[PDB]
Amino acid sequence: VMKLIGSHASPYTRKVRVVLAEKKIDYQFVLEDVWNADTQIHQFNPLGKVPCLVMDDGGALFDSRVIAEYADTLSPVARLIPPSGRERVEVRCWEALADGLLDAAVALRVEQTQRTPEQRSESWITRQHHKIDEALKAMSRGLADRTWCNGNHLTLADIAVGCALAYLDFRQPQVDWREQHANLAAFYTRIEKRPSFLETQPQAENLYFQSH
Amino acid sequence: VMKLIGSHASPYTRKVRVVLAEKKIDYQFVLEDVWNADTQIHQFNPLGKVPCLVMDDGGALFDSRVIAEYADTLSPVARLIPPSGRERVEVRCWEALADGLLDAAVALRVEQTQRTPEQRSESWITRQHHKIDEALKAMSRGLADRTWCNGNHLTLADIAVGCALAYLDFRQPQVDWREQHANLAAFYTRIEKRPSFLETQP
Ligand SMILES: N[C@@H](CCC(=O)N[C@@H](CS)C(=O)NCC(=O)O)C(=O)O
Ligand SMILES: N[C@@H](CCC(=O)N[C@@H](CS)C(=O)NCC(=O)O)C(=O)O
Repeated sequence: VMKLIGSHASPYTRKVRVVLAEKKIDYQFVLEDVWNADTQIHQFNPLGKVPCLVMDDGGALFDSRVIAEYADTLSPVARLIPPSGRERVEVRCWEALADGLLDAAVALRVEQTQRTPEQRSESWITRQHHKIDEALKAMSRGLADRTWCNGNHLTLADIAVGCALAYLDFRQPQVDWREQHANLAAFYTRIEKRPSFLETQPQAENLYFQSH
Repeated sequence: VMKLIGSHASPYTRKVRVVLAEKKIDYQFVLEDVWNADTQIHQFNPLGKVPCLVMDDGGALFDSRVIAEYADTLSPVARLIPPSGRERVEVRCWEALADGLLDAAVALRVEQTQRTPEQRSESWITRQHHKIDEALKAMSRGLADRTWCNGNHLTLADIAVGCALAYLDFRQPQVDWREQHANLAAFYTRIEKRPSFLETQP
């Protein structure tokens, strides 16, 4: 059984976990804190980042885009990445847009946890918030009046966007993306109820589902 | 004619330019300084980053991985990304490894240019250097005694690795990766002679 190294908070890890659930691929979720000085992540991912997927023979796969792509090939349940042409490139670009929103939001989390108050840069903070604001505008423009980001069914584009919006709710709740973008609010209401999203909420890090 | 927005220094841009040269795809290179406060990059890329490809219809594509993949489908010259199977995943992972080395090296550049001396973190700098060191080790182990990263022909894996090693020469010239990794030194001596690399130096 493959092992996915990650954390409950990590939105790149969540993207992979959602893909694995949609694809009905069995895996073992292995919790790791990459920010701990005693982390073992570099024994598996040379970049020291999560998610990292480890196979039965010890082979390791990264990053989240590579893992998600690989996972779509492992099962016939759903087709999360179109095989070719225009729809595929669109789905890949949507994933990059969502991942870039995540890159900016995660940069903000790093500015909080990895810098002392005296080291923090207001210009860097502004820059990342500008990226989030503009990424949200593009997501709203791209989705328009449609049910899904691309074509007529859930793809990796929707999964990625869903994880990004959820990550804003979790770490950046002051960004009122729902008020700014009605179509994203509606989109998220539709995607958040999927079992794959319900089972992978970052808020599950607080151990709530271990209570009797 | 498609426009590629980027800079000469940007290694993610260079990866795309080498791909476009290898695919013999015609394009116009448009220079932009994304770090400048008055940059216009957000008109085309919501993420405010380069590279960004603007097609004839006005459609914008990003990031470098997406652009490289799209470019491979546009032209029948070379086969940079395998169609399926183990070979494709291997090539995608090689690109991620090289892009991750870039991410760390670019973070080190950003630490110096976007932060004042009082804002810089030595623990963060150490962390990014550790990633570069470990990425180089993984690239050396992955390549072993082979000529190409994957299969027996030029792929996006070779291109991405070449761009990463060259970016270390450019911005981290004190990192003596050749001494530590003879196979990467030999690899780079081969790849830097390709016209695609010769014409895209930072
Ligand atoms: N490009 C990566 C990004 C992964 C990433 O930055 N993950 C964070 C945790 S959410 C991390 O492991 N950072 C640790 C570090 O950079 O040292 C992906 O898409 O998987
Ligand atoms: N994931 C992107 C990274 C691109 C990137 O971060 N490029 C740098 C220039 S080398 C940039 O535009 N940084 C500007 C910013 O983050 O504001 C890719 O692979 O193309």
